[PDB]
Amino acid sequence: QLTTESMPFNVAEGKEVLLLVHNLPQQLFGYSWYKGERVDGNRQIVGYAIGTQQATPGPANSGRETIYPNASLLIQNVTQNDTGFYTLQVIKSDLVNEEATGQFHVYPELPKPSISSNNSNPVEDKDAVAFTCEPETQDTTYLWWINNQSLPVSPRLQLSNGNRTLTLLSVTRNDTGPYECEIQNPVSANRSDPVTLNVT
Ligand SMILES: *[C@@H]1O[C@H](CO)[C@@H](O)[C@H](O)[C@H]1NC(C)=O
Ligand SMILES: *[C@@H]1O[C@H](CO)[C@@H](O)[C@H](O)[C@H]1NC(C)=O
Ligand SMILES: *[C@@H]1O[C@H](CO)[C@@H](O)[C@H](O)[C@H]1NC(C)=O
Ligand SMILES: *[C@@H]1O[C@H](CO)[C@@H](O)[C@H](O)[C@H]1NC(C)=O
Ligand SMILES: *[C@@H]1O[C@H](CO)[C@@H](O)[C@H](O)[C@H]1NC(C)=O
Ligand SMILES: *[C@@H]1O[C@H](CO)[C@@H](O)[C@H](O)[C@H]1NC(C)=O
Ligand SMILES: *[C@@H]1O[C@H](CO)[C@@H](O)[C@H](O)[C@H]1NC(C)=O
Repeated sequence: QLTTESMPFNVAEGKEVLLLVHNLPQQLFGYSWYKGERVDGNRQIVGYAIGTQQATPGPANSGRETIYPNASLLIQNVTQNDTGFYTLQVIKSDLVNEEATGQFHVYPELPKPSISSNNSNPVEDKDAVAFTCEPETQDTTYLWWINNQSLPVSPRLQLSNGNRTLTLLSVTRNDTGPYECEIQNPVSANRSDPVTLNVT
């Protein structure tokens, strides 16, 4: 049961991903890595022939891919477009083909976000000011930080636009504190400048 493992599963842009191979048969004739779930000649990335110990790039090669004698495929200077499935073809000594599949995801290196307010001078007795992390990004998870702690879940803490927008239904002067926003993707995360609440 040939299997493939992508180490790491998630990779930031510009780094490299190494695909490992397990349960490799004892008798082998050659390997081949193809872009996509289907073994097709046009999608061949690289091939290796144990008999002649020759490694030859395929039509889909871009110079960033190298094949090791242990069937491991190394891709350097990865990019977002590389996110997809990869299939390994193993040719046994008897030339009967055995296939396997693997995948990995590429994610951007997010920047520190920013916060904007729809009201800059909250009314002390009550107000419905709204906060939002403006630099919207895909497949990102938003976290709101208040007073150096996670937001206390309460109905007064409304959320919108998924939860990229945080609205305090009823503000109070006791709510004064540092307001900070974080974005985290499967690979990286850091926070924004803490905004303050104005009252007197
Ligand atoms: C395969 O060979 C490369 C280069 O020596 C190495 O980095 C990698 O860990 C090896 N993988 C396995 C499963 O042996
Ligand atoms: C990585 O890819 C980018 C875009 O082609 C290029 O500008 C950069 O020089 C490459 N870096 C390396 C070490 O190959
Ligand atoms: C930290 O923020 C800076 C600038 O916004 C950005 O270059 C970097 O990708 C971020 N690093 C992490 C681990 O989130
Ligand atoms: C703007 O701030 C005021 C403060 O009371 C609030 O009533 C209103 O709902 C907010 N509108 C938006 C789009 O955030
Ligand atoms: C408080 O702020 C610091 C950064 O200034 C941060 O490292 C720390 O995790 C925060 N503490 C809590 C409980 O969130
Ligand atoms: C924000 O939206 C995401 C959607 O997956 C959810 O997982 C998360 O629990 C939400 N956070 C809050 C405080 O509602
Ligand atoms: C505000 O915080 C102070 C802390 O001593 C507390 O005594 C007071 O009851 C709070 N007022 C309201 C309206 O929550």
